Amino acid sequence: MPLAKDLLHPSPEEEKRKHKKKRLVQSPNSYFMDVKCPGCYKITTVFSHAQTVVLCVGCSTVLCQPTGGKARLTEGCSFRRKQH
Amino acid sequence: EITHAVVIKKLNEILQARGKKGTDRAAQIELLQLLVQIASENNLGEGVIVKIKFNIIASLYDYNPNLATYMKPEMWQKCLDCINELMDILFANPNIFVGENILEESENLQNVDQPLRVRGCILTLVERMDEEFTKIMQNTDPHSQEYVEHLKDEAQVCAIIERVQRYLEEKGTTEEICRVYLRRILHTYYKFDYKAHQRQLTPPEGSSKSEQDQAENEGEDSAVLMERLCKYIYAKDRTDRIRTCAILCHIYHHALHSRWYQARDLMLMSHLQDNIQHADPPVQILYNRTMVQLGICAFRQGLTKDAHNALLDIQSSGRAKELLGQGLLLRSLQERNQEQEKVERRRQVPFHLHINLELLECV
Amino acid sequence: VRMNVLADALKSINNAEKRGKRQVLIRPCSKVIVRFLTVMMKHGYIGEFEIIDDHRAGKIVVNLTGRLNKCGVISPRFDVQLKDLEKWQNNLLPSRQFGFIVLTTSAGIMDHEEARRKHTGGKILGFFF
Amino acid sequence: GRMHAPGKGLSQSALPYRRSVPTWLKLTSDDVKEQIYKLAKKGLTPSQIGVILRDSHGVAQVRFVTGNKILRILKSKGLAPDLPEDLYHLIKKAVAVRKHLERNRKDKDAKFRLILIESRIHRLARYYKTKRVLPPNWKYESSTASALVA
RNA sequence: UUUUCGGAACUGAGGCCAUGAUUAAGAGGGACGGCCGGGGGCAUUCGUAUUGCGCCGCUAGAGGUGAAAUUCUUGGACCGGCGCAAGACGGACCAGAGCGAAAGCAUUUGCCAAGAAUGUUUUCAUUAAUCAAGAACGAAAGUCGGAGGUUCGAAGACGAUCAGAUACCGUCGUAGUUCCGACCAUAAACGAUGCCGACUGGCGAUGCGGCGGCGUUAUUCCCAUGACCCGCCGGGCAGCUUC
RNA sequence: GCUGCAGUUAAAAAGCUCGUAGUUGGAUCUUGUGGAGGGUUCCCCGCCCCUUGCCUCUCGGCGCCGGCCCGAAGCGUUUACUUUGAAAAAAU
Repeated sequence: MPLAKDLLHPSPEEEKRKHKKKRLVQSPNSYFMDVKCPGCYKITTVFSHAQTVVLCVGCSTVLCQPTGGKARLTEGCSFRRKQH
Repeated sequence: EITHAVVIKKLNEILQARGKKGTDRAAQIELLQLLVQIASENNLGEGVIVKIKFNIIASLYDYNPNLATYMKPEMWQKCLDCINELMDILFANPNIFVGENILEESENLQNVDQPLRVRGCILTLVERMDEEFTKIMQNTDPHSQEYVEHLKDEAQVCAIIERVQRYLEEKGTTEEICRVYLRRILHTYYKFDYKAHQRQLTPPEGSSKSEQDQAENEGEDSAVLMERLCKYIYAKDRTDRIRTCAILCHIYHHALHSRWYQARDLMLMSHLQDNIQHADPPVQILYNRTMVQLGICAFRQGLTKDAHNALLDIQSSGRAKELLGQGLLLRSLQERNQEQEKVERRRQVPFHLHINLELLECV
Repeated sequence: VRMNVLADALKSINNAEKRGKRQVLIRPCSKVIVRFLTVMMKHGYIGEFEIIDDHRAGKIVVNLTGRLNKCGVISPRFDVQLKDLEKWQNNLLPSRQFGFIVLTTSAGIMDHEEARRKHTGGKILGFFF
Repeated sequence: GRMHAPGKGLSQSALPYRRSVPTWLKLTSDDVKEQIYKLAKKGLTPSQIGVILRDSHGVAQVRFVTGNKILRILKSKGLAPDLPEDLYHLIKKAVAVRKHLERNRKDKDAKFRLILIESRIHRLARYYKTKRVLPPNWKYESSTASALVA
């Protein structure tokens, strides 16, 4: 920090670097995504930090496994974020 | 020591451990296999243990860690043993566990939301296994002995799905169970000129003629019965990429099992080319596959003009190897994709269903 | 724990002024802080300021001009009467010619020179010079 | 910092500024209430209903689709329990340490940690008794505690 | 004499109100997920070494000190070999490294209950901070009642040194040193530095969890995941530098 | 030492942790144009939405050719604070 940097207009690379609670206004790092699998093809919605072992509407035994951070998908056809 | 430790808590305490990182993977089969073995006792062992008989065959598929890898032969044997062990119990009584309620013997598993859709799990467990057999047959060298040793299962998948007729309770035969007799024709639609005449030119009068035999001697008549009867029920689905596909398999029946005209008939009734250009590549396989037979059958009748008219479209470019799904990553200065190539190597037809390219070019 | 928010706001400005920084960030915001800042701004000791909405009490960014020698808080909000106000400005101010005590009164938050014109007492909040 | 440990870690959730439902969400207020009523029949506590709904369905915050917090939704149908979520889990933890100490009287760390759990039960019951969630005659007792969770 | 009408009160149907719940703390509690550590209790298991005993070999010294002497030895000490027994202890790896409220905590494997940090668009909604009275834990030494006793060793008996030597140095040795059950409440119990919260410069490392990335290496043929390498964010034991 | 002291080494932080009384405790729920005194917007009247916040009597004077108006009263959720009245020997 120099003597004169203005605090009202952080650049997006200054804001994306810092902790979620310490930004100028708060925002989560997590997201919603839509997920699809082989053998049965009814698309479903998942949260990227899931704690549940998700079962799809296609009745496959595991869609994803839980983990200490992001959940990992069982080689499913999509990891696509929803926009909003 | 007591039955309702066994049939509830001793099940659910392990049955929830499906996908967690702290899972044994082998014991998820074997401890359900003990719960099916420990079943000599009355008011259990003739009946409700069928729930574990379902959940154990569901647990067999997951020893293989991911969906793109094929099942090993040494475990695959148990799937063809154990799907039949389930089906042969459906013979014994007209009454339901793991679905609707009719009798209240020491369980009430009909607390499930819209519970009859649990009964469709028998259809998904066989549909999930018919598709896996293709994954065996794509993954051994066709120029070798092992390929022919793995074709010895292609009758056994038919011997399973043909059993889904005499023993069936869903709503009759006409709600959505009719999937099993699209799965039925997917093992007869290709079957070739010599084999299609085994009851017709190979001695027709010499074979046995009882109702025990006539179920088989119907042969290719089942392949027009299953063209026509259930079109009204398949009209339930709005998905163009499923709805359009059936007719382009069906024409391949008439083209080999009957006269050449009856193939061009069902084709030029239907006008599907602009629709399959809106549909995806695994539907387009059937359009290009069937259209080449409409040319090969024209040559087999001697009408060289309509043979040239049909075959010239496919022969307009050196694409036939990529239309089989087996193209080289490089063969000119053009080729620059790599993200998409492994998707198509997962989405192509098995070896023994290939028509020969030297034959095609000679015709 | 945080027992008082106005003491944080003034200690944060006072440390930034002594380092020579041109801006400072105050968090949490309060109705008392916005009314205290306005009295310093009206007398010419700080520049203009902007408030950020975040759905959790909010934040303020303030612009500094280098004129401020000190600002501070008296922690127990003692009552004052017009007869005793002379003793407080004799204790807290650097000269009779400049600097201000800030009071809260039933006529509002205000400068100790305005409380004499309005003939009113109140409770002490702080001071600046 | 934590009330009975020297630690002062920072981990918590952070909600977005935008309270609105997103345009892609297919669910509607009264169908979300019926899914809540079905999950309550299985004996799931309010903290478990919100994770099943977040992980496997589109609803990130039930309070933004339906204008009420989910313990109120269960209480208005009489589906909520009498003893509240956190006081139930604290009392369930204290009976496990007491079953350990009957055979392991040399474990002086377990003796110390039991004082820190039961003094946290007393602090939380004193709060609920002033807001009329519990009777004025309610009392935790080391002999009775096993009967509170049966 | 009876209605009317006013005052008091139990009680029924019914439409009106935008009909009635502030937010979600870089405050606190509780759930959930995958990990992490000489953290605690019970059982189990291994390793040399030190002392004692049996049998075999060979010959005159061995121990101990600044130098000696007490002591041990031709029915053979010390030294070399093979085998047995008992009680104590966990080297090297071991670091300005980790865990615990502090005192303290290091062979293997299993069983029981507990916990910090991190991840989280879970949940309750002010439940909090610091504390007279009162309460749990608290090195070593010491006291009472049982069991064991290898090594070391207050008191004590002796050999030296010296003016003396009730000491420092040497040989022997009681209580104790180890385990179980009760007591005791102290220490240079130390960062000689109460706890909670906010703000104010720079730099390279290190242990734990998470996030991103080009290569090398290992298992199966990819993918996933382990060992390494380059950055970022929490919170931890510390270091160098600056008017 | 309230204003106003000190506790690494000069005298001095309980060995360590819990805890009742005592002291202390986060954010939030109605404003700008017009006129007087004074300035070149703010303190008194009347207003975007409420200005004593309501209300309708009855014993009791006002305004006018019965009826309708404007000063009491029910009173504004309860207190601290502040400003103003009243009432408190002389001598010092």
